Amino acid sequence: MLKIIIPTTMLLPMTWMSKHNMIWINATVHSLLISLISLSLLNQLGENSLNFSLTFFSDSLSAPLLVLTTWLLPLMLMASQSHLSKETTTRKKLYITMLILLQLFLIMTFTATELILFYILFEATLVPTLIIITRWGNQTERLNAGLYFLFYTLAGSLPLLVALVYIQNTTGSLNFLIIHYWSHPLSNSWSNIFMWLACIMAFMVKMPLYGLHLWLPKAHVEAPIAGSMVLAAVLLKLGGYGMMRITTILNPLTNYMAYPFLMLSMWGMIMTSSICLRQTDLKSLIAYSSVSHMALVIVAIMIQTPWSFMGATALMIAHGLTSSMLFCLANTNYERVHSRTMILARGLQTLLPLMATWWLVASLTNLALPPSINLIGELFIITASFSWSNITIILMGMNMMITALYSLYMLITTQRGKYTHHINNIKPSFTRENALMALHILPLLLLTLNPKMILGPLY
Amino acid sequence: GWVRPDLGELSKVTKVKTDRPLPENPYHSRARPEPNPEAEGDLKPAKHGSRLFFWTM
Ligand SMILES: CCCCCCCCCCCCCCCCC[C@@H](O)O[C@H](CO[C@H](O)CCCCCCCCCCCCCCC)COP(=O)(O)OCC[N+](C)(C)C
Ligand SMILES: CCCCCCCCCCCCCCCCC[C@@H](O)O[C@H](CO[C@H](O)CCCCCCCCCCCCCCC)COP(=O)(O)OCC[N+](C)(C)C
Ligand SMILES: CCCCCCCC/C=C\CCCCCCCC(=O)O[C@H](COC(=O)CCCCCCC/C=C/CCCCCCCC)COP(=O)(O)OCCN
Repeated sequence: MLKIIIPTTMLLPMTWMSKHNMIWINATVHSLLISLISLSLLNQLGENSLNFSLTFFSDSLSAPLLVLTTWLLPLMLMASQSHLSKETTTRKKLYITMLILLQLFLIMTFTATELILFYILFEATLVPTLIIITRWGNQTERLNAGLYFLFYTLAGSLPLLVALVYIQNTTGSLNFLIIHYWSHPLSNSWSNIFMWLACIMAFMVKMPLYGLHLWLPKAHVEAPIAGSMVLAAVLLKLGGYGMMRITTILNPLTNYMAYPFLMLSMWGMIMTSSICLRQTDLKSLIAYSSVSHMALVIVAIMIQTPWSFMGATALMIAHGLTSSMLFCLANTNYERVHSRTMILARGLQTLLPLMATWWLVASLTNLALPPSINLIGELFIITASFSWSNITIILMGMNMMITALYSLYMLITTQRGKYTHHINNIKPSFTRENALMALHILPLLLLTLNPKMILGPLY
Repeated sequence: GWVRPDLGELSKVTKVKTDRPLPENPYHSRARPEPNPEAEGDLKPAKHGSRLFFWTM
């Protein structure tokens, strides 16, 4: 794997010795080049994995997430190029350094053949994010948001460390291959119940599960644009990836320990979808949409059937790309408007037609329109849950209808209607924003042609 | 015909020729417990390094 990790590390000296007016160009070019290198990992085989060495291994679950992580960084740089114009060279270089460190930690996390190394990098991914949120944030609530994001995650993930070291003491190894091959059933006991809770809660808090999602709207609203996309696209998938990796040792306890979380997610999807309808903010609406989709992913993972896992992976990738696009569009609107309110600027389609087209495409993809991978993952999870129980279809259909409703409400309120009269600084959209939207959307419509690349190991 | 001992004579250490057998164990001590194995050998490099979590060296 080192052919990927080493260039990401070399991105730091490359950035720090660049000229004052050429950091963005170099960072973007070499990030894109790195993404091309990461494409080779996608060719997985039906057998075990691509066991590179004793420390790193790649599966067909890690490959799509790794490619998405490597692809996101150029988009983050193009998004951050706007509001960092009046920033000193040292602070811009520090921002790029934080982004590069985040990418490096995520890359090392997603392979992480050993569970303790996975946990170490999984918590290491928390420092650059907190620095980005609390330093380059506009509102005065970024401090409280950073505190919430830190503590909600750390409180859940601290018992996970104890559970992992206990498992190593009893089992004798935490390597995922040995863990998978030597797995033994968990007896129904209070100690095993608490081991299950410790191993699960750390990933359920980050997903997030309904009832522990309070940190997500704050972190997404107060963060800068790049922090928002990296939170919505990749950082939410860490919990689901960890849960799908670690549910291999919790059987057969899960068969009855999944009921509270299944009920919480299947009701919180409806609750957050309804919340999206009555929202005065755009970024908050998108954050709640992300919560709903991640609740569906939680249900899929807890069902634990092959179709559930395939749909979960597809929905992970699709939601990451869609949420990143939606946050990009909201940021472009906010930069001209400087208000971040849904009804303050209206009828923008008459003034910016191409951005209206991008809004329509993003809303349609979020609406789970066929044959996009959004609906592929959605439908796989729906069929798996229907096999689990015939009554889930009611909740899932209600969620689908409310999702369509709030997506088209978001489109209509900001694009259709009569323009607001007292706003006269809606300049024509730059080439940077159009290119950003195109690079967000084209991979989705391209992946809809080859779904097997994002359907996970149980394909 | 007795000669008084001079200075430094009565404080001399002397030898006694006696037929009383030398006591073999005057302290009435028990048997000393067996010592530790104190094994020996040639050192070899640690098997698979430190074996501390994910460290391969
Ligand atoms: C008509 C043709 C149509 C199809 C064209 C397809 C072209 C594909 C090009 C894109 C390739 C994607 C990158 C793939 C990287 C993964 C593979 C890579 O890691 O392999 C390395 C090798 O990589 C190549 O040497 C270098 C390729 C890098 C460049 C790819 C071509 C495009 C580069 C564009 C860069 C910018 C161009 C100039 C712009 C100004 C190391 O290989 P190694 O592990 O040892 O192999 C061991 C097995 N052996 C012994 C049999 C070999
Ligand atoms: C708030 C936002 C979400 C946060 C996370 C929510 C998820 C946490 C909920 C925990 C999941 C279930 C916990 C225990 C499940 C075991 C089943 C048990 O509850 O049912 C009965 C257990 O009886 C009673 O429940 C005993 C436990 C009563 C005390 C527990 C507290 C109950 C209310 C507290 C709720 C607080 C939750 C949040 C804390 C901050 C069955 O009796 P029995 O068959 O004999 O024993 C089965 C176990 N055996 C087989 C190993 C022996
Ligand atoms: C966003 C906030 C979320 C907070 C999450 C916190 C709750 C996480 C679940 C409990 C965490 C502690 C579990 C302990 C770690 C697992 C270790 C383990 O499994 O070892 C058990 C030990 O089990 C325990 O010791 C558990 C004791 C728990 C003490 C701490 C209680 C913390 C709160 C409990 C209730 C929380 C549960 C619901 C939380 C919902 C989220 C708020 C086996 O014991 P042995 O010694 O091997 O016995 C074998 C011989 N018969």
